[PDB]
Amino acid sequence: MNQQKSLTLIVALTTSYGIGRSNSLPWKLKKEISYFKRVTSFVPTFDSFESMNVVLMGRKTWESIPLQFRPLKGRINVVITRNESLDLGNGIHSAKSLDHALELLYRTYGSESSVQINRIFVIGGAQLYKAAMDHPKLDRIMATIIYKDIHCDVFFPLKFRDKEWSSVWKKEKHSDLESWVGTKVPHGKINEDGFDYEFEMWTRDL
Ligand SMILES: NC(=O)c1ccc[n+]([C@@H]2O[C@H](COP(=O)([O-])OP(=O)(O)OC[C@H]3O[C@@H](n4cnc5c(N)ncnc54)[C@H](OP(=O)(O)O)[C@@H]3O)[C@@H](O)[C@H]2O)c1
Ligand SMILES: COc1ccc(OC)c(CN(C)c2ccc3nc(N)nc(N)c3c2)c1
Repeated sequence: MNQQKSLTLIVALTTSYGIGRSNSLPWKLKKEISYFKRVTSFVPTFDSFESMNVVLMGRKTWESIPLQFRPLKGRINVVITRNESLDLGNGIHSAKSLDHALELLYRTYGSESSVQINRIFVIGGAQLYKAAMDHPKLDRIMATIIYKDIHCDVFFPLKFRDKEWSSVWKKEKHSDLESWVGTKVPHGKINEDGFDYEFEMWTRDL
């Protein structure tokens, strides 16, 4: 048991690929947070009482969510840490690597589980993003592009939107995005508190 399912990466980044500053988000986008919640939470109604999505995150990203928004609700949370000394959590799983987390979910949630897994999402940070980028099951990127050069100190590891990667990663039609996400999403740019941003979906053939 290891991988059958595809992986989906979800990120909010500037046109310079900046993803963060001083172990937090250098922007306050309340509607950007609501899209995240929605995307990472959505499960088809037919499958809504048995299934759930999984959110995989690096230990620094875990330390970043307000104590108040931990764990992410209605989703299975898995923290990747080598230094799993003692991860505190009443059913928050810890796994030492990306593949180590996949076999743990595959083990902990099989046919004999009252809880089934729908979608698997990598939600950050930079180091976990580097590992997912290299994983042979990663085929989709949900990106939020922020059209401002906001000073950042952590960058997204692969320039997926750049010409060097244009035969690999392709941006999908907005109707393709809303269908995957199962709901309707804002087309065009969104301005909220001085930042212009937009929602995109990139995919690659495995
Ligand atoms: N803009 C966005 O969408 C977005 C999304 C998420 C996060 N962020 C930001 O990204 C920054 C955090 O990024 P980061 O790179 O510093 O942290 P990160 O990936 O969240 O955390 C790194 C820690 O996670 C574990 N880890 C991650 N990848 C691992 C692997 N392949 N194998 C084993 N352990 C692994 C290790 O834990 P131990 O060292 O405990 O082993 C490593 O020190 C923060 O500024 C956060 O705000 C932005
Ligand atoms: C209540 O939840 C949070 C509140 C504050 C916060 O910041 C410090 C975070 C950090 N965090 C996981 C976050 C936020 C926005 C995101 N947007 C997109 N597109 N992709 C992500 N992987 C993402 C991740 C989470």
